[PDB]
Amino acid sequence: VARKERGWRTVFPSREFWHRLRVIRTQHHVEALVEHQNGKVVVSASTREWAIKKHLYSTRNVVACESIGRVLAQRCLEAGINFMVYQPTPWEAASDSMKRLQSAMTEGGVVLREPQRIYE
Amino acid sequence: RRTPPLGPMPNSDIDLSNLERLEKYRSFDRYRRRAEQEAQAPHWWRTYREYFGEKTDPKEKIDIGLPPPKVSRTQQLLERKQAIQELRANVEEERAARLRTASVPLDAVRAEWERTCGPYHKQRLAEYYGLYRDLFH
Amino acid sequence: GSPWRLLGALCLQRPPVVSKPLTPLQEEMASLLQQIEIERSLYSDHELRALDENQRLAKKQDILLAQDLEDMWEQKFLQFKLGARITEADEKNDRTSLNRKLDRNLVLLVREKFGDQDVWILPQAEWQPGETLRGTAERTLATLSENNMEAKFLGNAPCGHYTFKFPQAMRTESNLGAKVFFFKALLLTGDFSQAGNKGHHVWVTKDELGDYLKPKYLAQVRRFVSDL
Amino acid sequence: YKTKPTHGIGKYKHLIKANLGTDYEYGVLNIHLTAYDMTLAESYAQYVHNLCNSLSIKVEESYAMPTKTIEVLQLQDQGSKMLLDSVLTTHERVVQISGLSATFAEIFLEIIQSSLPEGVRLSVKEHTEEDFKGRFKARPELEELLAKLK
Amino acid sequence: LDKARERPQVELTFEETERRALLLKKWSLYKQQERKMERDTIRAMLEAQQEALEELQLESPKLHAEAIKRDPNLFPFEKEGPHYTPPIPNYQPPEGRYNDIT
Amino acid sequence: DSSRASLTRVHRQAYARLYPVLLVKQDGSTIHIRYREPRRMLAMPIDLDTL
RNA sequence: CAGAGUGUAGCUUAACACAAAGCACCCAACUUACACUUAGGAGAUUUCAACUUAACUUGACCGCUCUGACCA
Repeated sequence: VARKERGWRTVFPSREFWHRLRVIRTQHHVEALVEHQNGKVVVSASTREWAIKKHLYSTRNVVACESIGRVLAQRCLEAGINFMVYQPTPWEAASDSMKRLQSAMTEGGVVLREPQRIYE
Repeated sequence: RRTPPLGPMPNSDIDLSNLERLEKYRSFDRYRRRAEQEAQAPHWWRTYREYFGEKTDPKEKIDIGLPPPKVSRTQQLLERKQAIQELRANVEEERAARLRTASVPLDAVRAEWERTCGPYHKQRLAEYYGLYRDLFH
Repeated sequence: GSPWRLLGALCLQRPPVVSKPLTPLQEEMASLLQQIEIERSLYSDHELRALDENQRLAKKQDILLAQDLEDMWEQKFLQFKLGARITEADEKNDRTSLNRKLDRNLVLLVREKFGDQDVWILPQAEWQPGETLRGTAERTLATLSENNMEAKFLGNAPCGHYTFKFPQAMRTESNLGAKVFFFKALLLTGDFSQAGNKGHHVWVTKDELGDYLKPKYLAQVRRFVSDL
Repeated sequence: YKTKPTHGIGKYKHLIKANLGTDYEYGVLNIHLTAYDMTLAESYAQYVHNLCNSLSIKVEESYAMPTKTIEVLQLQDQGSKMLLDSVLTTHERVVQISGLSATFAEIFLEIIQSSLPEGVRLSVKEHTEEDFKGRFKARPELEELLAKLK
Repeated sequence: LDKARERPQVELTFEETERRALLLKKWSLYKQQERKMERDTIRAMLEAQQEALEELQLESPKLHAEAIKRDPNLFPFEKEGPHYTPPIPNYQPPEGRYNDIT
Repeated sequence: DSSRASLTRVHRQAYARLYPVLLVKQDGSTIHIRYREPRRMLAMPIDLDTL
């Protein structure tokens, strides 16, 4: 029943959500964030973290993206958040690493569609 | 009637005499990154975060926690770099990485995180849930 | 005018006429590229002819066969003789003849007697008013003894400099020291005569340039001389 | 708003653009590469383009011209008739650059001639008298030119 | 357009693919090193020419100006690629002629 | 470095197989090219007009 | 050879620690080519010690730039 920040139809991305998943793919590292719409960040999963560096061969490949997705899905399941949104550009959506991240989230149980607001 | 701006113009620093010499964005991702970095900066005009973003007291958030432990960054980095050196030397790990079929131990990574980066993530999550606001005032 | 004397020098350069020997890893590169070409290409007319001949012979009028043509072409190849990359100048380390080190670039050096001691330096010429440094370089090319050369000149700005001072012998108020400016050129064709070979000039590469050059002069020259 | 101090914050076309040869730099230059191996010719052309991008020199455009097919004819053994032997194709790749310093022109020429592969011929010259500039104008550019004219 | 000129596709073995991957990943480093060498050598040549030009400007403004002035002799230039073997000074090929087909 | 881009491949979707062959110029110099036929050694003739 | 100055792979007033970060840069894929995009790679705290986190404060050592010395 919480009101979503509707609008922003002329700009990208839309802000009509409660939780947003953001992926930052840098030259050396890959980060994933789950954050609220008001600005606060809920959970993080970054390749700079040692507990995954010690088992990750390379932080800038499909394996790294898959590991980040699985770890973030587990962290979100433990934190209690289940539903989010994903707003990628078409090219990064077609990118193979991101679709494997989506598969990792789905197998971990995170749903990337939020329930519609109950107005009445 | 014109009134001088109260602050620097957003594009005042960029020269325009040699705009053809200036390198362009040439891509949407670079423009998006620069745009979000700029939006994350304070401004002297009215902005969305002024009306909708939460306001925090200027005083620093007071800490009551246990004092941070000390650790030898040089030794830690040396051990980590030799560990990743042997990990990359392992050909089977490299072959799994190139075939995109390698898997990581979730229990091991979580157990190591609980000792390395667990406290800060838990503090951030509690702050997001607002416990530090309701209790402790 | 000024106590520093002005000399314009020329660095005569001949590029390799043949490509450098291929590194084994680059040979592997070529092998893989050709393998990909074979795997991804369509059948050529020669291979189509060979396949048709093989099928017709298996089932059973072409006098000449594809393999026969290949063998004849191989015989023509073994009959023909190619250019010898290794020459008598290479065998003798003839640092004066042009037919040494066809794989790598060569630089000219000349001998001058300064301070009762022969010094290996580039050809130089004093600068005169009303004449460009490239004009002085052309005059130095003419001053070179019994040489018939044609050199390609690129640009007008200097390619480097070397400054020296007199060793307290000729150091005067009017003549304190000197500076020389270097200009690069490309040799199309030409040669020196046979009258003076050992005592006049030598042609050497960047690696052994330091054997003849002073450390300071070499440090200045290596900034613009390359080994590509 | 115009009266408010934030006037003009929304302007964006002043950041967007609306040849004469100097006495120190060359206006327009053309590098033409001739080769009987089209793959090598285009590879060296793209290498030159990448080097130009690295050296931050403007490239007007890179294109190619139609291939000229020159057949090789040989004289037969013990005869006087000319018979076809092989067919050769001459591929030409042209790169048009602008804004090259005279001081840096020698450096660029030296590096390209040192990196020139086997069997490829380079020709770097002006190509300015034949610049008819007869190109098909796009709609927005032609409309802007018409607005300027009227 | 005919499919008779098409060839059967020979399957690649696992060791072959592994060797391909390793050679590619070392080719990347080899070409990076070559590009680094070219970058540093051109930077060194540019710095040397700049220092020579500034020394010339210090020596004499007039010679500096006439050196920085462009040259009209340049840019008819043509260069031909090196050959695999040196040319044969003694060689008389048979007679021939060329034709153009468009 | 002349060998900067001397080792390349054909960037075409449809083409016929080529072979490593040598072209001999007027002065005898040999250059590596690719030809449809397996003629390893080929030499250009001299022209009647250029006499 | 002496007197001053400097120190993170190319750059950075990056580095509170949880961590040596961002960008450019190199290769392959598309493209005549460029560019975008996708998929891959290489990387750095110059070295010793100081009650100790210490690339960060102090020394010695080491490596560079500038000026005097030497100077064809």
